[PDB]
Amino acid sequence: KVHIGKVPIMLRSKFCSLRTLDEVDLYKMKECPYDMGGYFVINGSEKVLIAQERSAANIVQVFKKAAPSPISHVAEIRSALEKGSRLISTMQIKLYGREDKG
Amino acid sequence: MIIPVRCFSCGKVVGDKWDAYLRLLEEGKQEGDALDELKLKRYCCRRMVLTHVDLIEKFLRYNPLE
Amino acid sequence: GVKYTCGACAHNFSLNKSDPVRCKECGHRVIYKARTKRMIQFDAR
Amino acid sequence: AGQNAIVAIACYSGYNQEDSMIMNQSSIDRGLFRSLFFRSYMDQEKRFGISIVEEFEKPTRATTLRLKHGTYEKLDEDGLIAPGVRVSGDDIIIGKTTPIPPYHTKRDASTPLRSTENGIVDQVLLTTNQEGLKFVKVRMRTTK
Amino acid sequence: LMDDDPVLFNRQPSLHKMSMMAHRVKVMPYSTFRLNLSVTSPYNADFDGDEMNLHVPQSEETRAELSQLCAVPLQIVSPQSNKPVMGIVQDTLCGVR
Amino acid sequence: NLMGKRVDFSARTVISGDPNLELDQVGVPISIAKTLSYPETVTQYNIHR
Amino acid sequence: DDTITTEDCWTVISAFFEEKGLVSQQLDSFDEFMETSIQDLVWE
Amino acid sequence: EPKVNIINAQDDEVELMLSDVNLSLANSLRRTMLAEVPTLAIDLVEIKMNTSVLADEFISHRLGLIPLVSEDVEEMKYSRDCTCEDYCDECSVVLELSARHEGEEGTTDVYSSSLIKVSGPGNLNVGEPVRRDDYDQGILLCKLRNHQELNIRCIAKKGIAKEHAKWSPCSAIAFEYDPHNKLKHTDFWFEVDAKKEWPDSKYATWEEPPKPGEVFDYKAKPNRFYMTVETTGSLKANQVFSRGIKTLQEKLANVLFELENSR
Amino acid sequence: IHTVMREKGPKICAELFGNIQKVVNYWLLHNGFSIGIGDAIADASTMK
Amino acid sequence: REFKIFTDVGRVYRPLFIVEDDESKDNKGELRITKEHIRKIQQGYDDD
Ligand SMILES: [Mg+2]
Ligand SMILES: [Zn+2]
Ligand SMILES: [Zn+2]
Ligand SMILES: [Zn+2]
Repeated sequence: KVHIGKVPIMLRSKFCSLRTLDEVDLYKMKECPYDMGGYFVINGSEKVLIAQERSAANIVQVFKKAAPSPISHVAEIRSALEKGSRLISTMQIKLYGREDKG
Repeated sequence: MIIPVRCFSCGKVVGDKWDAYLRLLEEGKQEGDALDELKLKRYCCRRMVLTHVDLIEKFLRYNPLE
Repeated sequence: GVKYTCGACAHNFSLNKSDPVRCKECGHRVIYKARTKRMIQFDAR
Repeated sequence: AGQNAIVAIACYSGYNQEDSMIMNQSSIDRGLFRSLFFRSYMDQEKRFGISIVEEFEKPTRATTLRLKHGTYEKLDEDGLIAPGVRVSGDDIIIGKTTPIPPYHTKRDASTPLRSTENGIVDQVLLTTNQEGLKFVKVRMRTTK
Repeated sequence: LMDDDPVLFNRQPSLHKMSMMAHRVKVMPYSTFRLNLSVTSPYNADFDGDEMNLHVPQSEETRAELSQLCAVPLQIVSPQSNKPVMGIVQDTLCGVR
Repeated sequence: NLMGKRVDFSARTVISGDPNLELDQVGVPISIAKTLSYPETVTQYNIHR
Repeated sequence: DDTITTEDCWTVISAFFEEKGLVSQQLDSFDEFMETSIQDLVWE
Repeated sequence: EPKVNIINAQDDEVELMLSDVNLSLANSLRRTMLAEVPTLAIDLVEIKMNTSVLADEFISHRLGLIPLVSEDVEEMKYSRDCTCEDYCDECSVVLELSARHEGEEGTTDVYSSSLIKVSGPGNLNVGEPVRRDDYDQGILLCKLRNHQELNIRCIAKKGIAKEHAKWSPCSAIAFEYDPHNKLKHTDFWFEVDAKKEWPDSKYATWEEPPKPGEVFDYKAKPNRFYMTVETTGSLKANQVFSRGIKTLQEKLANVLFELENSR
Repeated sequence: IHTVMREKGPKICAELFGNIQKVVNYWLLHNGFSIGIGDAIADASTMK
Repeated sequence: REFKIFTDVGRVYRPLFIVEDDESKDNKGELRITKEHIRKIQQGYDDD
C-alpha cells in the first residue's frame, strides 16, 4: 500500500463517518440530525457542486441553418467514449447549397 | 424556540398554559377542545399556542460546553 | 494566566501564553475562552 | 421560517401605500419578528521564515506603533477579548503584531469590529491550523 | 443639513430629466427617506425596498440654480407630451372618488 | 491611479411614503442630516444662530 | 378491494421520501464514483 | 347623568354596559386603560452567570414580559422623580433568580415562581410575580440541562404602556355599541341579503330590533356601549377601571392648572 | 392639475396636491376601505 | 420502426404508476397497485 493522495468526502455518503451512529451519537459530536449532507467541506467552508447541464452524446441531431448561409441543414453528433463518459471529438455533416443556390 | 410569554396581538399571558396544553393533548383530546378548555377565546391566542414549535427540546440534546 | 475550557471534555484550566494550544486533560485541539466575570446589564426591552 | 401575523387589508391612514405596511408597535414590543444576528471574524498567525512569526498580544503604546484610533482596553493579556463584553464599532477584538524584517518596530495587524455593527462577544475560539500556527475565531451576537 | 435646504434627489436609472429633482429638507427621526406619494410616479419607484440618492449643493450659485430650475413644482408639466406627470394616485384617488 | 480625499457630500438609502409632506419636501433622517454638511459664510445677519 | 384514494398516493410518496430523501442524487453519484469509478480509472 | 351597569364581574375580567355618556368619552377611557395606567415591570436585568442555551437578551426580554403585582404602584415614584443615584429602595424592586440542574438525567424547568422579591419599598404590596393559585408554577421562563445554571438579578420599575407594551395592564378590551345598526354608522357588504349574511352581535338581545315600518331617526346618537376589560393579573379589573378614570381626571386637572397658571 | 398649473402657477399647483391629499386622507381614515375574497365571487346566474 | 435502449449517466427520470393494459384479463384499465400494497407499506414488511 502506497499513499497517493487524499480525496474529499461528501457528507452523509457511504464513506462519510456520519452515515451510521444514529441520533444519539450525532448529538454527541455537535451534528444536527436534520442535516441532509450532500456537500463537501474544503478549508472549513461548505461547498456544493451545482449540476452541470450539457447536451446528450452519441446521438444524431439535425438542424436547419439560417437563411444567410450556403449551408441549408447540419446533421451533427458529439461522440464520447462510454468508458468515463468523456467527450472525445465532434463530427458534423453539412448540406451545402441553399435551395436553388450554388 | 420556547413558548412566548404573551400573545403577540392582544397580550394575554399564554406562557403558563404550554404544559397544560401538552397534558390535555396526551389524553387524546382534540386540539380545538384543548384550546377551549384553556379559555383561549380569541383566535390570536389560539394561533399563538397552536402553531408554536418547541425547538428548545432539540437545543437541550447537545452536551453543554461547561 | 487566562481561563480556558476544553471543546470536547469541557474541562476548565488556565493558560500562560507559553503552553501549546491543547486541552490538558484529554488533549483536544479546540478550546474556548471562559466567560468573563464582569456583570452585564440589559434593559429587558 | 416565519410567523402567523393577524393581517387587516385596509386603507387606514395612507401610510401603507405603494408596497408598504403598518406594523403594530405593541406587537413588536412583545417579540414579534425579533431576531438574533451572529457574525464571525477570523484571524491566524502567519510564518515568514525560520522564526519570523506574528503573535496574538495586546499592543503597547510605546513599544508597539501604528495604533488604530479604536480602543484597546477591551483586549486581554493575550490579545483576545473575553466573551460577554459589550463593544461598539471600530473596537479592536483581535490584537495581532508582526515583527519588522531587517522596540517601536511592530506592525499592528489588529482586526477591528465593523464600524456599522455592534453587539456582544458571543463566543471565542482558540485553536491551531493545519500547520500548527495559532487560530482565533470570534463570534459576535446582536439583536435585530 | 437643516430644514428648507434645497437638495438634489435621484433614482437610478434617470431615464428622463425629472427623474432628478430638487426638494426641501425636513429632518425627522428613523432611518428612511420620506417622499410624497404623487412624486413617486415621475420617479417610477415603489416602497418595496428601492433606494434613492441625495446630493447637497456646496455654493450659493448651486443652491440658487437648484431652487430656480430643478424645483419640484416646476417639473409638474413635462415638455414630452405637454401634460402633467404628477397626479393624485392610490389611496387618495380612491378616497376622492 | 489616485487616492486620498475625504468627500461625504452624497447619500443613498431606502424610502417610504408620507402623506403629511408637501410635494417639494423630502424627509431626512437625523443621522443622515448630521453626516452631511453645508458650508455657510459668517455675516452680520446670521452670526447669532 | 377498493379504489386507490389520494391518501394512498400520499402514503406512496411518504415511502418514497423515507427511502430516498431529498439529496439522493448527490449521495448516489458520489457513492458510485468512490466505489467503482476510481478503481476502473486506475485499471484502464 | 352617567350610569353604569355591570353585567359580569370576576377577578380578572369585567363585562359592563356604559350609558348616558358621549362616544369620545368611552373611547378615551378605553385608550386610558390600554396605554396610560401605570404598572410595575422589570426594566433592568443584571446577568451574573448564564449557561443556558438561550441568549442573554432572549431571557432578559422574556423576564420583561412577566406580570408583577402592582396594587400599590401608585405610592412609588418614577426613576426620574427620585433624587437617589441610580435606583434606591423607594423607586425600584429588587428580585433575584437562581436555578440549576443536578444529575446527568432529566431537565429542570425554571418558572416565574422561582423569582423571589429580595427587596422593595416596604411595606407596600408590590413586586411579587402574579400567581393564578398558590400551587401554580406560573410562566415557563427557561429549561436547564445538566451542569447548566442561571443566576440573574432583576430590577422592576414603574411605567406605562406608552413607553413599552410590557407595562400594559390589559390584554384586550372588547368594545361595541349599536348592535342593530340603527344609527347606520356602517354599511353592510353583502351578496344577496345583508341580514342573513351577517352574524348577530352577542348583545343583539339587549336592544329591540327596528320595526320594518320605522323611519330613520336622524337626531339619534350612540348612547350605550358594551365593553369587556380583561387584565393580566397585575391589577384587578375594578382597580384598572378606577385607575383609568383617575388618570384621565389627573390629566384634565393638569391641563386646567396649566391654563390657570398661563395668565 | 393642468388648469391650475396654467392659471395660478407652480406654487399654487404644488399646494393643491397637499390640500387634496390631506382632506381625502382624513376622510378615508374616518370612513374605511378594504378588499376581500367575496369581491371576486359572482352569483349563480352570472356563473351559469 | 426504431427501438432504443439507454443506460447512460445523467438522464433525468420520474416515477409513475403502472396502469394495466394487457387485453387478456379483467384488470385492464385499472391501477396495478392495490390496497394490499398500501397495507404492506404501512406495515413495513411483507407477509412472507
Ligand atoms: Mg421597487
Ligand atoms: Zn391573544
Ligand atoms: Zn479536554
Ligand atoms: Zn430612588
